[PDB]
Amino acid sequence: MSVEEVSKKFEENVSVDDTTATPKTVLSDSAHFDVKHPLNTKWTLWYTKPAVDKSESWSDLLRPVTSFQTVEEFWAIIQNIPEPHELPLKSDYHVFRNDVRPEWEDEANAKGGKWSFQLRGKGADIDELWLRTLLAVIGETIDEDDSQINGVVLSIRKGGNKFALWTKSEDKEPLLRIGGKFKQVLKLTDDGHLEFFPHSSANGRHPQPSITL
Ligand SMILES: C[n+]1cn([C@@H]2O[C@H](COP(=O)(O)OP(=O)(O)O)[C@@H](O)[C@H]2O)c2nc(N)[nH]c(=O)c21
Repeated sequence: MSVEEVSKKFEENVSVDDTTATPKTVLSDSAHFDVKHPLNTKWTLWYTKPAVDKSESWSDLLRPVTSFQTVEEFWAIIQNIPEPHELPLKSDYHVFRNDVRPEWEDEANAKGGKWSFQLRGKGADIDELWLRTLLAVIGETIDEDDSQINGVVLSIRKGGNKFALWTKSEDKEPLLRIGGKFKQVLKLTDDGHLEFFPHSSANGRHPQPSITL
């Protein structure tokens, strides 16, 4: 049947009196201190190889997979080093979960924006350094980025690599600042080429995005 005592314990007023609940905790556990593979966030791994969506479906190509809180897995997609000008270009990798993670169609819905960077000059080893910065930004206890952002993405094209950074809402202010740096990490210079667009682009780009080098 349904039976419940009648005592109730309402006596935990500690708004500004420090957490006196020292000996009384719900879970005194905090491993953390990893940085050896497992970071501290959840991020799925959806990468797109083909592009037959023309007749198939952008969702029929994109392969959603590896969803962990470490770096070994993400490093795996890089282990193939197909991004640094090693694959059939037109590539598109995506990993995230912090605040959103539905897809470029809603990852912007996350309430952040989509920073892209179209590279032309070939370096043969640029997608490895820019990735270590994206895959690490997810968490890697880096702070100052794995919390204000929501997810990242990567995509190559005919002689035109293109990466994507999906913020969670940090505001374009800190983006025009980050994008600027992330724009150089690509090791470019021909014209600081790059693209700045808020979710408003993946859902009705009525207003203006940000810029496009
Ligand atoms: C990431 N993403 C890409 N596409 C489509 O895939 C096409 C890619 O064409 P593109 O802009 O030349 O990039 P790519 O060929 O290197 O991928 C675009 O026209 C997009 O509309 C997508 N379409 C949907 N619905 N959702 C997504 O998340 C998504």
